This record gives sequence, structure tokens and C-alpha cells, in this order.
Amino acid sequence: LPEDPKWEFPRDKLTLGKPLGEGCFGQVVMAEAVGIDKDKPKEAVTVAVKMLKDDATEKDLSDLVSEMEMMKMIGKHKNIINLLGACTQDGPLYVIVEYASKGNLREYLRARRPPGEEQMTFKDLVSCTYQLARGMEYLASQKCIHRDLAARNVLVTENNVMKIADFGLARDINNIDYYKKTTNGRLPVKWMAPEALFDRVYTHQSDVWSFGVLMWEIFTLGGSPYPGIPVEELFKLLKEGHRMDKPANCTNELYMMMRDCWHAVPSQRPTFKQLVEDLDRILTLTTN
Ligand SMILES: CCNS(=O)(=O)c1ccccc1Nc1ncnc(Nc2ccc(N3CCN(C)CC3)c(OCCN3CCOCC3)c2)n1
Repeated sequence: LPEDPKWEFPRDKLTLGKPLGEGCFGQVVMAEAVGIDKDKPKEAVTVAVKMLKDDATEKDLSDLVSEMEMMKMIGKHKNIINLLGACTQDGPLYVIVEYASKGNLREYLRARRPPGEEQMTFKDLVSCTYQLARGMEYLASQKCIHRDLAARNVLVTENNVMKIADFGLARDINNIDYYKKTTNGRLPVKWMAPEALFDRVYTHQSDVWSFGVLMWEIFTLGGSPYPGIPVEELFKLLKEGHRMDKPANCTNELYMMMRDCWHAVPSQRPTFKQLVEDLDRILTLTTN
């Protein structure tokens, strides 16, 4: 790892704390970082720190490296988790990101279902969706394809800002090998545009498909996509025209928007720009 001046953070100025989560990928812990906020070199900030586990593979390391590199290349946006820094020298790779106090969106929505712990309003659901469409519209404009959009990969801040996170599978638009049989082999099937597998390509419009599944997760308050259907049967069902059903208490219009995202023809799906404008309208006219 060639030393990156702008991004390197002093190992001695970081204090690791309570664990946040553990996957096949690695582990994330809470931590205090003194001075990561220049110009407040006095002040210690709660952060999240992503790193490898003891059983990590070569691929694990290079995936953590790529996730970090990707986060450096996309600018600041309100609806994307910010990279804060990295310890890359003389020790294990630590990737320091901004801390979100309310966890991932799936858990967040589940914990605040109706009792049959601040219940979600319809407006709140529309607002979440709108925020996420704005984040994706930004990402698309930066030539980034995320490829792993899901409620579990969204973070919720203290003030309920939605933060697209987990850039572990994300790529520059030009950094996918079209038509090779191994391309898109590691994308979660239930969130994946059909063309990602059938055609072995990935465009912003493939992210749109994923966005649709995310919307469905939002409106079911964190439900599981295609319930009762196994992943090995899904594509056969999708070619035949199966689509998930309307969530209770979701409007007809928001459901048509989901369905549009699940158009078999990529170019017939809305753009993120169109999703933003539509959701902006629905949110505002709800308010009034
Ligand atoms: C999608 C991202 N993907 S990731 O970056 O790979 C990644 C993968 C896994 C975990 C974290 C990340 N990332 C990341 N980055 C910045 N911030 C955060 N915050 C955060 C995350 C989880 C929780 N959980 C999960 C366990 N649940 C039971 C609820 C709490 C959480 O709760 C915070 C409140 N707790 C209360 C108890 O004491 C500690 C503080 C806050 N996570």
C-alpha cells in the first residue's frame, strides 16, 4: 500500500471500542479518534473502523483496499457515508468511516414497526426513499455503480439521515469486464438486475433495479424480498414475469414506481434523476 498523505491517520490517536458487526468480509468496531477532525485537533470523535478478521483471505484484504479506494474517489454527499481516514502503515489495515448511531436501515425499520420504538410514518418512509434516490443520483453522476444496494447496506444517523454504505462491491462504470462468465458472480441474487447475470454487464440502470428492491424493503418496514422463494428458483420466475406484490399501506403510485424499477428492459426503468423528481413530488404533496 503506497502511503497516501491526505488520508493517513495516526494509529496512536485511535482508541478501539465496542464491536458493531461481523461478517464473512471482516469486522467493524466503534472507536474514538482524536484530531481526525482537523481543524479541531483537540477533539475526539466517535468513528466506525472496518478491518480484517483473523481468518481473512487475500481476497478479503484486496476487497477492503478497493472499498477504501472507491470511497476516496467519490466526493462528499449528504446521503453517502464519508470515509474519514485510514491506518495503512506498520499494522493491520484499518478503514475509518463516519459513525452512524442508529445502525442499518433494515434493523432500524424493524425496531419501529407498529406494536402489533418511534413508529414510522408514511411520510418518513417516503422521505427515506427520497434520500436514497438522491444519494444514488449523486453516485451515478460520479460514474460509480454500487452493485450491492440493500436495506442492510444503508446506515441511519442520529438525525435520521440515510447513508448509502458498504462500497465493498462498488466499481467505476468502466471497471467491469462485460460478457465474462465470472462478472457479477458475487452480487446478492435477490437484489440483482437480471441482465447482470444473463448478459454479464452492469450499468446505472442495474442499480435502479436494486433500488426497486430497496424500496420494497422500505415499505415492508424491513421485510425479506421474495419470501418463500429460494435464490436458485428466482431467475426462472423473473423471466416468466413474476414480481413481488404490493406492500400493505404502500400507495398504488409508489408500487408502480417499484414495478418500473423492475422492468426487464434496463432502458425502460426510470433514471435516478426521475426517481428523485417523482419522490420529491410525493413527499411534498403528502406534507400539504
Ligand atoms: C451498512 C454498513 N456496512 S459496513 O460499513 O460494512 C458495517 C457492517 C457491520 C456493522 C457496521 C458497519 N458500518 C458502520 N459504519 C458506521 N456506523 C455504523 N454504525 C452502526 C452499525 C451497527 C449497529 N448495530 C448493529 C447491531 N444491532 C443490534 C444494533 C446496533 C449500530 O448501532 C449503534 C448503536 N450501538 C448500540 C449498542 O452499543 C454500540 C452502539 C451502529 N456502522
